Amino acid sequence: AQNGTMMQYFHWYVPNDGALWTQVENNASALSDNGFTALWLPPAYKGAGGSNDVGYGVYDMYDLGEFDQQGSVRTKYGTKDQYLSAINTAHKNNIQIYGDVVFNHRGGADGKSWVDTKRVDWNNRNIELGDKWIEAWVEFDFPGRNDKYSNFHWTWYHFDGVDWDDAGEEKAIFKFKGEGKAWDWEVSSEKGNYDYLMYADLDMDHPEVKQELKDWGEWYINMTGVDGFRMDAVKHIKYQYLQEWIDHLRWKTGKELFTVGEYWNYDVNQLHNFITKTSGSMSLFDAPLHMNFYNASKSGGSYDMRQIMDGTLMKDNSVKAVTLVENHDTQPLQALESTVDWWFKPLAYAFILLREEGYPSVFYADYYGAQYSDKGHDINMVKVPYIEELVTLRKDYAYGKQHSYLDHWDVIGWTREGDAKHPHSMAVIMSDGPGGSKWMYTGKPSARYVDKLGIRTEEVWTDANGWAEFPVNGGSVSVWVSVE
Ligand SMILES: [Ca+2]
Ligand SMILES: [Ca+2]
Ligand SMILES: [Ca+2]
Ligand code: NA
Repeated sequence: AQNGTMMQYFHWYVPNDGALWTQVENNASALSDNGFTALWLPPAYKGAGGSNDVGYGVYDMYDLGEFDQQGSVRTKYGTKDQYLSAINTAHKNNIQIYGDVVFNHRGGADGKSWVDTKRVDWNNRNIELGDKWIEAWVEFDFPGRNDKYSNFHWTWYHFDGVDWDDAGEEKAIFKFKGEGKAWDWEVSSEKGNYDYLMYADLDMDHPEVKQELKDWGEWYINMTGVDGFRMDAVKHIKYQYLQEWIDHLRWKTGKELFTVGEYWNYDVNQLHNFITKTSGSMSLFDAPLHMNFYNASKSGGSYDMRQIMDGTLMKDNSVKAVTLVENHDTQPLQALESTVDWWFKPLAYAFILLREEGYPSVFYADYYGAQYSDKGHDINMVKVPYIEELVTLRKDYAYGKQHSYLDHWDVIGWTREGDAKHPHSMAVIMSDGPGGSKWMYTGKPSARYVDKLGIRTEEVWTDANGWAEFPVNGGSVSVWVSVE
């Protein structure tokens, strides 16, 4: 019935105070009222960085902040009990939970082992540079967990490679040798073969790894009650195994288990290839759309708004698109920083929230604002104007057939006819440059429209044929709504 709306409920620089799960539980009610129906939460298990780990330095995925490992019992975000209680409170408020799943690598090993390896080139991992015996951090036993839930132990042959030799003290990519040992395929062919990223790289061709990740996945579903998954770093993970894994869990549990992968590349054709090679078993974040928004926001009005959707999953395959404006990899001070200019974000959010295409995601730092410091640089991410109102507008009014007018280089818009449970009409209009107006068809005859954002104060009426001329301020967005 209701439009689905997800939120990335974290960012990179959340404080290390063990409070995020408590904050989920305390805000679930308010978030549901706004219109959020699902939260993507950060990796909930213990990382190599201890409580400082954002979660991607994954060490023990069976330790949800329950065991004394890597310097604390809790994770960055709280304890295991707080996690389960937050998920339960989300469910009572009609909010689903997508858990972040980090399968590419493991870090923070309990011990090192001598491994016979081939050094490979950083920029082409198929170029071999010489054999070397190394000491690799690849023994994972989780002694603080004492075999609760699982006695599985990771050793060298579960991994394809590392980037650190502890004996010779050399940083280089060392590919493990052995019968059947190779970089996995298919993965991104960037850098020749992009299987290797960081820490100890999982060998997705090893039978014991393939089974262990399935075992953990069923345990995690039954332990936590999560409703689906956000898959980390999928361009570095054997595509066929990712499909194998989610296919298995959907079959074993009978649950829908909505899944979205992070394939972070701005050429949509690499994302299309991933979706083809995984048989459409998961959505992907619309990374190319973020870069369209970034470019438009830095263009001073000169961006061709007719093309704001071009080369995106939102356009090419919208039922596999999780749309977004910003995330923890693009926010300020991160390696892949490309932060959308603040002035444009109300437009970008109105675009992903009020268009019929795709499954929109709101960024925590955009919804709440965020202040932080790193490397001596102080960052102030200001809450996006109208962000709560736009989420409400999606919840209550953006329904029914859509008529699109991406037909001018500044002024674009679209209309939504409404449906039976939501019998209101809407016309969205925005401009990245000077203001203007556009004739658009809503299909609602002789009806009164007002700007639910309160920027334009006049009334707009359709004629007897459902057509009206809607106005918009420069560098702005208006959301015209004719309630029933
Ligand atoms: Ca392999
Ligand atoms: Ca990999
Ligand atoms: Ca323009
Ligand atoms: Na691998």
